[PDB]
Amino acid sequence: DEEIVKTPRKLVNYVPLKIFNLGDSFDDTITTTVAKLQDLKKEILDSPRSN
Amino acid sequence: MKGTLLQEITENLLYASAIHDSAQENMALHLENLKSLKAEYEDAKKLL
Repeated sequence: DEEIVKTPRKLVNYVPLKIFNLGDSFDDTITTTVAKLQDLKKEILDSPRSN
Repeated sequence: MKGTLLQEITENLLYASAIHDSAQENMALHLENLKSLKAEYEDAKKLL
C-alpha cells in the first residue's frame, strides 16, 4: 500500500465535485436542437404540402 | 385613322396582345418549372 500507513486526510475533506457521472461523449445541446427541429418539421408536416 | 385617333388605339391593342401572347408562353414555361420544383420538393419530402 501507500507509504507505511494511511495517508493523512482533512477532518472534513468533502470535495463533492461529481459534476459528471459517466456518460459524457455525445453532447445534449446539439441533439436538443435536433429534437426542436424534429418537432418543428412535424408541425410543418401538419401544414399542407403539394396539391 | 391617325386624325380620327383610331391608329393609337390599334397600336395599344396590338402591343397589349403581343404582351399577352409572350406572357402566356412564359406562363406555360413557369408551369413546367413549377411542376419540376414540385417533383424535386416531393423527393425532398420523401427524404424528410
